Amino acid sequence: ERPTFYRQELNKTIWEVPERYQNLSPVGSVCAAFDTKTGLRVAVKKLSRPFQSIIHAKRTYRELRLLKHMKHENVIGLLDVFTPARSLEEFNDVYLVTHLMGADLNNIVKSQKLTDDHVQFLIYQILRGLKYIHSADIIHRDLKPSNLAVNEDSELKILDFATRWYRAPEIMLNWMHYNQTVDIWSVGCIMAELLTGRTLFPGTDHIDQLKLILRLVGTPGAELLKKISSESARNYIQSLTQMPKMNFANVFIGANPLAVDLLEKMLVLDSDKRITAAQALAHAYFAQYHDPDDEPVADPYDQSLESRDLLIDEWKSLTYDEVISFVPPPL
Ligand SMILES: Cc1ccc(-n2nc(C(C)(C)C)cc2NC(=O)Nc2nc(CCOCc3ccccc3)cs2)cc1
Ligand SMILES: CCCCCCCCO[C@@H]1O[C@H](CO)[C@@H](O)[C@H](O)[C@H]1O
Repeated sequence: ERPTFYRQELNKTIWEVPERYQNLSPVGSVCAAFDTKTGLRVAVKKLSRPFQSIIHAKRTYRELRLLKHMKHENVIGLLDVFTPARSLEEFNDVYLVTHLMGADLNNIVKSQKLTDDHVQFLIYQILRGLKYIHSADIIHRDLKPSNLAVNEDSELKILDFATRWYRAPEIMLNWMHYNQTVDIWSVGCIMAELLTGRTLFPGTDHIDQLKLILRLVGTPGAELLKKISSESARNYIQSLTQMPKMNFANVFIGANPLAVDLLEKMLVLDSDKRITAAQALAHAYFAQYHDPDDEPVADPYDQSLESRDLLIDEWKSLTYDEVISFVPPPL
Protein backbone atom coordinates (compact mmCIF):
# COMPACT_ATOMS: atom_id res chain seq x y z
CA GLU A 1 0.00 0.00 0.00
CA ARG A 2 1.12 3.55 -0.79
CA PRO A 3 1.55 5.06 2.72
CA THR A 4 -0.02 8.32 3.89
CA PHE A 5 1.91 11.54 3.27
CA TYR A 6 1.67 15.08 4.63
CA ARG A 7 2.37 18.65 3.55
CA GLN A 8 4.89 20.71 5.58
CA GLU A 9 6.82 23.95 5.04
CA LEU A 10 10.20 24.74 6.63
CA ASN A 11 12.00 27.27 4.41
CA LYS A 12 10.95 28.19 0.84
CA THR A 13 10.04 24.53 0.30
CA ILE A 14 7.00 22.23 0.42
CA TRP A 15 8.38 19.01 1.92
CA GLU A 16 5.90 16.18 1.37
CA VAL A 17 6.85 13.10 3.43
CA PRO A 18 5.22 9.90 4.86
CA GLU A 19 3.83 9.93 8.41
CA ARG A 20 6.54 7.34 9.18
CA TYR A 21 9.00 10.28 9.40
CA GLN A 22 8.36 12.67 12.29
CA ASN A 23 9.54 15.79 14.23
CA LEU A 24 11.04 17.14 11.02
CA SER A 25 13.81 19.76 11.37
CA PRO A 26 15.93 21.54 8.65
CA VAL A 27 19.75 21.14 8.76
CA GLY A 28 21.38 22.92 5.81
CA SER A 29 18.21 20.74 0.85
CA VAL A 30 18.19 18.45 3.89
CA CYS A 31 16.06 17.86 7.00
CA ALA A 32 16.53 15.54 9.98
CA ALA A 33 13.60 13.41 11.17
CA PHE A 34 12.55 10.50 13.38
CA ASP A 35 11.54 7.30 11.60
CA THR A 36 8.77 5.59 13.53
CA LYS A 37 8.75 2.26 11.66
CA THR A 38 12.44 1.64 12.49
CA GLY A 39 13.01 3.76 15.62
CA LEU A 40 16.14 5.44 14.23
CA ARG A 41 17.06 9.08 13.69
CA VAL A 42 17.31 9.84 9.96
CA ALA A 43 18.45 12.59 7.61
CA VAL A 44 16.18 13.14 4.62
CA LYS A 45 17.58 14.70 1.44
CA LYS A 46 15.04 16.46 -0.78
CA LEU A 47 16.66 16.70 -4.20
CA SER A 48 17.43 20.21 -5.44
CA ARG A 49 15.97 21.12 -8.86
CA PRO A 50 15.55 17.45 -9.83
CA PHE A 51 15.00 17.89 -13.57
CA GLN A 52 16.14 21.49 -14.15
CA SER A 53 18.81 20.60 -16.71
CA ILE A 54 20.04 17.44 -18.43
CA ILE A 55 22.94 17.76 -15.98
CA HIS A 56 20.53 17.73 -13.03
CA ALA A 57 18.51 14.70 -14.11
CA LYS A 58 21.81 12.98 -14.91
CA ARG A 59 23.12 13.83 -11.43
CA THR A 60 19.90 12.73 -9.65
CA TYR A 61 19.75 9.41 -11.54
CA ARG A 62 23.43 8.74 -10.76
CA GLU A 63 23.12 9.54 -7.04
CA LEU A 64 20.23 7.10 -6.64
CA ARG A 65 21.61 4.07 -8.51
CA LEU A 66 24.84 4.45 -6.52
CA LEU A 67 23.40 4.56 -3.01
CA LYS A 68 20.62 2.19 -4.01
CA HIS A 69 23.45 -0.18 -4.93
CA MET A 70 25.42 0.70 -1.80
CA LYS A 71 25.06 -1.82 1.02
CA HIS A 72 27.91 -1.81 3.57
CA GLU A 73 28.37 -1.15 7.30
CA ASN A 74 31.01 1.51 6.51
CA VAL A 75 29.48 3.12 3.38
CA ILE A 76 26.36 5.31 3.19
CA GLY A 77 23.51 3.12 1.96
CA LEU A 78 19.82 3.99 1.74
CA LEU A 79 17.13 3.30 4.33
CA ASP A 80 14.44 4.55 1.94
CA VAL A 81 13.59 6.64 -1.10
CA PHE A 82 10.08 8.01 -1.67
CA THR A 83 8.02 10.30 -3.87
CA PRO A 84 4.57 11.82 -3.31
CA ALA A 85 3.70 11.08 -6.95
CA ARG A 86 1.37 8.20 -7.85
CA SER A 87 2.51 8.45 -11.51
CA LEU A 88 5.32 9.46 -13.87
CA GLU A 89 3.66 12.60 -15.31
CA GLU A 90 3.13 14.17 -11.87
CA PHE A 91 6.55 12.94 -10.69
CA ASN A 92 8.88 15.88 -10.07
CA ASP A 93 10.43 15.44 -6.60
CA VAL A 94 12.91 12.99 -5.01
CA TYR A 95 13.53 12.42 -1.28
CA LEU A 96 16.36 10.17 -0.06
CA VAL A 97 16.61 8.78 3.51
CA THR A 98 19.63 7.48 5.47
CA HIS A 99 20.45 7.09 9.19
CA LEU A 100 21.73 10.36 10.66
CA MET A 101 25.34 10.26 11.86
CA GLY A 102 26.05 12.92 14.49
CA ALA A 103 29.27 14.32 13.09
CA ASP A 104 32.24 14.03 10.72
CA LEU A 105 35.85 13.00 11.47
CA ASN A 106 36.79 16.68 11.82
CA ASN A 107 34.70 17.17 14.94
CA ILE A 108 34.70 13.78 16.52
CA VAL A 109 38.35 14.70 17.24
CA LYS A 110 40.47 16.18 14.42
CA SER A 111 41.32 18.98 16.85
CA GLN A 112 43.53 16.98 19.26
CA LYS A 113 45.88 13.97 18.75
CA LEU A 114 44.29 10.50 19.13
CA THR A 115 45.47 7.09 20.40
CA ASP A 116 46.87 4.25 18.28
CA ASP A 117 44.02 1.91 19.23
CA HIS A 118 41.61 4.66 18.22
CA VAL A 119 43.27 5.27 14.86
CA GLN A 120 43.58 1.50 14.19
CA PHE A 121 39.81 1.04 14.50
CA LEU A 122 39.13 4.24 12.60
CA ILE A 123 41.46 3.50 9.66
CA TYR A 124 40.39 -0.15 9.70
CA GLN A 125 36.83 1.03 9.02
CA ILE A 126 37.67 3.44 6.15
CA LEU A 127 39.80 0.68 4.67
CA ARG A 128 36.99 -1.82 5.17
CA GLY A 129 34.81 0.58 3.19
CA LEU A 130 37.36 1.46 0.51
CA LYS A 131 37.67 -2.26 -0.18
CA TYR A 132 33.93 -2.50 -0.85
CA ILE A 133 33.81 0.75 -2.83
CA HIS A 134 36.88 -0.26 -4.89
CA SER A 135 35.56 -3.74 -5.68
CA ALA A 136 32.58 -2.00 -7.28
CA ASP A 137 35.04 -0.46 -9.78
CA ILE A 138 34.68 2.97 -8.05
CA ILE A 139 37.27 5.56 -6.99
CA HIS A 140 36.18 8.13 -4.39
CA ARG A 141 38.56 10.90 -5.59
CA ASP A 142 37.58 13.23 -2.74
CA LEU A 143 38.34 11.38 0.50
CA LYS A 144 38.86 13.68 3.48
CA PRO A 145 37.64 14.10 7.11
CA SER A 146 34.58 16.24 6.21
CA ASN A 147 33.55 13.26 4.03
CA LEU A 148 33.56 10.56 6.71
CA ALA A 149 30.50 10.05 8.87
CA VAL A 150 31.11 9.12 12.52
CA ASN A 151 28.62 8.43 15.31
CA GLU A 152 29.39 8.83 19.04
CA ASP A 153 31.02 5.34 19.09
CA SER A 154 33.54 5.82 16.24
CA GLU A 155 31.46 3.82 13.73
CA LEU A 156 32.52 5.25 10.40
CA LYS A 157 30.78 5.83 7.06
CA ILE A 158 32.10 7.11 3.72
CA LEU A 159 30.05 9.62 1.69
CA ASP A 160 30.55 12.26 -1.03
CA PHE A 161 29.51 15.89 -1.63
CA ALA A 162 41.31 23.34 2.85
CA THR A 163 40.04 20.57 0.57
CA ARG A 164 43.10 19.77 -1.56
CA TRP A 165 45.06 18.81 1.60
CA TYR A 166 44.18 15.13 1.18
CA ARG A 167 44.39 14.78 -2.62
CA ALA A 168 46.90 12.51 -4.36
CA PRO A 169 49.69 14.30 -6.29
CA GLU A 170 48.51 12.82 -9.61
CA ILE A 171 45.16 14.58 -9.08
CA MET A 172 46.76 17.94 -8.18
CA LEU A 173 48.72 17.66 -11.43
CA ASN A 174 45.70 16.23 -13.27
CA TRP A 175 47.01 13.10 -15.06
CA MET A 176 43.70 12.20 -16.67
CA HIS A 177 43.97 8.45 -15.96
CA TYR A 178 44.17 7.15 -12.41
CA ASN A 179 43.46 4.14 -10.22
CA GLN A 180 41.99 3.37 -6.81
CA THR A 181 45.23 4.10 -4.92
CA VAL A 182 44.34 7.81 -5.07
CA ASP A 183 42.03 7.12 -2.14
CA ILE A 184 44.83 5.27 -0.31
CA TRP A 185 46.82 8.52 -0.48
CA SER A 186 43.88 10.21 1.23
CA VAL A 187 43.90 7.56 3.96
CA GLY A 188 47.61 8.11 4.55
CA CYS A 189 47.10 11.87 4.98
CA ILE A 190 44.06 11.17 7.14
CA MET A 191 45.91 8.57 9.20
CA ALA A 192 49.09 10.66 9.51
CA GLU A 193 46.99 13.49 10.93
CA LEU A 194 45.26 11.21 13.46
CA LEU A 195 48.70 10.11 14.67
CA THR A 196 50.48 13.47 15.06
CA GLY A 197 47.47 15.74 15.65
CA ARG A 198 48.82 17.94 12.83
CA THR A 199 47.94 18.08 9.12
CA LEU A 200 50.57 16.19 7.06
CA PHE A 201 50.49 18.43 3.97
CA PRO A 202 49.19 21.86 5.01
CA GLY A 203 49.16 23.22 1.46
CA THR A 204 48.39 26.90 0.98
CA ASP A 205 47.80 26.38 -2.77
CA HIS A 206 48.27 23.80 -5.55
CA ILE A 207 52.08 24.15 -5.79
CA ASP A 208 52.73 24.43 -2.05
CA GLN A 209 50.66 21.24 -1.67
CA LEU A 210 52.82 19.56 -4.34
CA LYS A 211 56.09 20.92 -2.95
CA LEU A 212 55.34 19.70 0.59
CA ILE A 213 54.58 16.22 -0.74
CA LEU A 214 58.01 15.84 -2.34
CA ARG A 215 59.62 17.12 0.89
CA LEU A 216 58.54 13.87 2.51
CA VAL A 217 58.38 11.22 -0.23
CA GLY A 218 61.33 12.58 -2.21
CA THR A 219 61.47 13.55 -5.89
CA PRO A 220 60.24 11.12 -8.56
CA GLY A 221 62.42 8.02 -8.95
CA ALA A 222 64.08 7.14 -12.27
CA GLU A 223 61.51 4.34 -12.61
CA LEU A 224 58.67 6.89 -12.41
CA LEU A 225 60.00 9.07 -15.26
CA LYS A 226 59.27 6.14 -17.59
CA LYS A 227 55.54 6.58 -16.94
CA ILE A 228 55.28 10.34 -17.44
CA SER A 229 54.07 10.73 -21.05
CA SER A 230 53.92 14.54 -20.95
CA GLU A 231 57.13 16.27 -22.06
CA SER A 232 55.71 19.41 -20.44
CA ALA A 233 56.04 17.84 -16.96
CA ARG A 234 58.77 15.33 -17.84
CA ASN A 235 61.43 17.98 -18.45
CA TYR A 236 60.41 19.85 -15.30
CA ILE A 237 60.64 16.66 -13.20
CA GLN A 238 64.28 16.43 -14.29
CA SER A 239 65.25 20.07 -13.59
CA LEU A 240 64.69 19.50 -9.85
CA THR A 241 67.44 18.73 -7.32
CA GLN A 242 66.82 15.07 -6.40
CA MET A 243 65.33 14.55 -2.93
CA PRO A 244 65.86 11.57 -0.65
CA LYS A 245 62.55 10.27 0.76
CA MET A 246 62.50 11.28 4.45
CA ASN A 247 62.77 8.74 7.26
CA PHE A 248 59.22 8.19 8.52
CA ALA A 249 60.31 7.25 12.07
CA ASN A 250 61.69 10.76 12.54
CA VAL A 251 58.50 12.18 11.04
CA PHE A 252 56.26 10.07 13.28
CA ILE A 253 58.10 10.44 16.56
CA GLY A 254 56.98 7.96 19.23
CA ALA A 255 54.30 6.45 16.99
CA ASN A 256 53.44 2.78 16.56
CA PRO A 257 56.25 0.84 14.80
CA LEU A 258 53.64 -0.86 12.54
CA ALA A 259 51.63 2.32 11.88
CA VAL A 260 54.85 3.81 10.54
CA ASP A 261 55.32 0.81 8.23
CA LEU A 262 51.76 1.23 6.99
CA LEU A 263 52.23 4.95 6.23
CA GLU A 264 55.24 4.12 4.03
CA LYS A 265 53.37 1.53 1.98
CA MET A 266 50.43 3.94 1.63
CA LEU A 267 52.12 7.26 0.84
CA VAL A 268 54.08 6.00 -2.14
CA LEU A 269 54.54 8.78 -4.67
CA ASP A 270 54.05 6.26 -7.49
CA SER A 271 50.42 5.01 -7.41
CA ASP A 272 51.25 1.64 -9.04
CA LYS A 273 53.40 0.97 -5.98
CA ARG A 274 50.88 1.97 -3.27
CA ILE A 275 49.06 -0.69 -1.24
CA THR A 276 45.59 -1.89 -2.32
CA ALA A 277 42.74 -1.31 0.15
CA ALA A 278 42.40 -5.10 0.45
CA GLN A 279 46.11 -5.56 1.10
CA ALA A 280 46.07 -2.83 3.75
CA LEU A 281 43.39 -4.72 5.69
CA ALA A 282 45.74 -7.74 6.02
CA HIS A 283 48.59 -5.56 7.35
CA ALA A 284 49.86 -6.51 10.82
CA TYR A 285 48.69 -3.13 12.17
CA PHE A 286 45.02 -4.16 12.13
CA ALA A 287 45.48 -7.64 13.66
CA GLN A 288 43.05 -6.51 16.40
CA TYR A 289 40.10 -5.68 14.14
CA HIS A 290 40.91 -7.52 10.88
CA ASP A 291 38.27 -10.18 10.27
CA PRO A 292 39.20 -11.66 6.86
CA ASP A 293 35.85 -13.50 6.88
CA ASP A 294 33.86 -10.24 7.18
CA GLU A 295 35.34 -7.84 4.65
CA PRO A 296 32.84 -8.37 1.83
CA VAL A 297 32.98 -7.16 -1.74
CA ALA A 298 30.23 -5.54 -3.81
CA ASP A 299 28.91 -6.64 -7.18
CA PRO A 300 30.42 -4.86 -10.16
CA TYR A 301 28.63 -1.53 -10.77
CA ASP A 302 27.69 -0.27 -14.26
CA GLN A 303 29.18 3.25 -14.63
CA SER A 304 28.54 3.13 -18.38
CA LEU A 305 24.71 3.10 -18.14
CA GLU A 306 24.91 6.32 -16.10
CA SER A 307 27.15 8.23 -18.56
CA ARG A 308 24.80 8.65 -21.54
CA ASP A 309 23.12 11.31 -23.71
CA LEU A 310 19.38 11.00 -23.16
CA LEU A 311 16.59 13.57 -23.01
CA ILE A 312 15.21 15.23 -19.86
CA ASP A 313 12.17 12.96 -20.10
CA GLU A 314 14.33 9.89 -20.72
CA TRP A 315 16.21 10.29 -17.44
CA LYS A 316 12.97 11.15 -15.60
CA SER A 317 11.58 7.75 -16.65
CA LEU A 318 14.78 5.85 -15.86
CA THR A 319 15.00 7.56 -12.46
CA TYR A 320 11.30 6.97 -11.68
CA ASP A 321 11.58 3.22 -12.28
CA GLU A 322 14.39 3.17 -9.70
CA VAL A 323 12.13 4.61 -6.98
CA ILE A 324 9.41 2.07 -7.80
CA SER A 325 11.98 -0.73 -7.71
CA PHE A 326 13.63 0.15 -4.37
CA VAL A 327 13.27 -2.34 -1.53
CA PRO A 328 14.42 -1.11 1.92
CA PRO A 329 17.02 -2.91 4.05
CA PRO A 330 16.18 -5.28 6.95
CA LEU A 331 16.54 -4.60 10.71
C1 LIG B 1 26.75 12.95 -8.24
C2 LIG B 1 27.11 12.05 -7.06
C3 LIG B 1 28.45 11.77 -6.76
C4 LIG B 1 28.76 10.95 -5.67
C5 LIG B 1 27.73 10.41 -4.88
N1 LIG B 1 28.03 9.61 -3.85
N2 LIG B 1 28.92 8.76 -3.90
C6 LIG B 1 28.97 8.14 -2.72
C7 LIG B 1 29.94 7.01 -2.36
C8 LIG B 1 31.18 7.11 -3.26
C9 LIG B 1 29.24 5.67 -2.57
C10 LIG B 1 30.36 7.16 -0.91
C11 LIG B 1 28.04 8.65 -1.92
C12 LIG B 1 27.46 9.59 -2.65
N3 LIG B 1 26.46 10.36 -2.24
C13 LIG B 1 26.56 11.12 -1.15
O1 LIG B 1 27.59 11.14 -0.47
N4 LIG B 1 25.48 11.84 -0.86
C14 LIG B 1 25.35 12.70 0.17
N5 LIG B 1 24.47 13.70 0.20
C15 LIG B 1 24.49 14.46 1.31
C16 LIG B 1 23.54 15.64 1.50
C17 LIG B 1 22.66 15.51 2.76
O2 LIG B 1 23.02 14.43 3.65
C18 LIG B 1 21.90 13.56 3.91
C19 LIG B 1 21.67 12.43 3.12
C20 LIG B 1 20.41 11.84 3.11
C21 LIG B 1 20.20 10.72 2.31
C22 LIG B 1 21.23 10.20 1.53
C23 LIG B 1 22.49 10.79 1.54
C24 LIG B 1 22.70 11.91 2.33
C25 LIG B 1 25.42 14.10 2.22
S1 LIG B 1 26.23 12.76 1.61
C26 LIG B 1 26.40 10.69 -5.20
C27 LIG B 1 26.09 11.51 -6.28
C1 LIG C 1 56.33 15.97 -9.47
C2 LIG C 1 55.58 14.77 -10.10
C3 LIG C 1 54.80 13.96 -9.05
C4 LIG C 1 54.52 12.54 -9.54
C5 LIG C 1 53.03 12.19 -9.39
C6 LIG C 1 52.63 10.97 -10.23
C7 LIG C 1 52.65 9.70 -9.38
C8 LIG C 1 51.43 8.82 -9.66
O1 LIG C 1 51.82 7.50 -10.15
C9 LIG C 1 51.29 7.29 -11.48
O2 LIG C 1 49.86 7.29 -11.48
C10 LIG C 1 49.30 7.38 -12.81
C11 LIG C 1 47.78 7.17 -12.71
O3 LIG C 1 47.38 6.82 -11.37
C12 LIG C 1 49.81 6.33 -13.82
O4 LIG C 1 49.82 6.89 -15.13
C13 LIG C 1 51.22 5.81 -13.52
O5 LIG C 1 51.28 4.45 -13.95
C14 LIG C 1 51.60 5.91 -12.03
O6 LIG C 1 52.98 5.65 -11.86
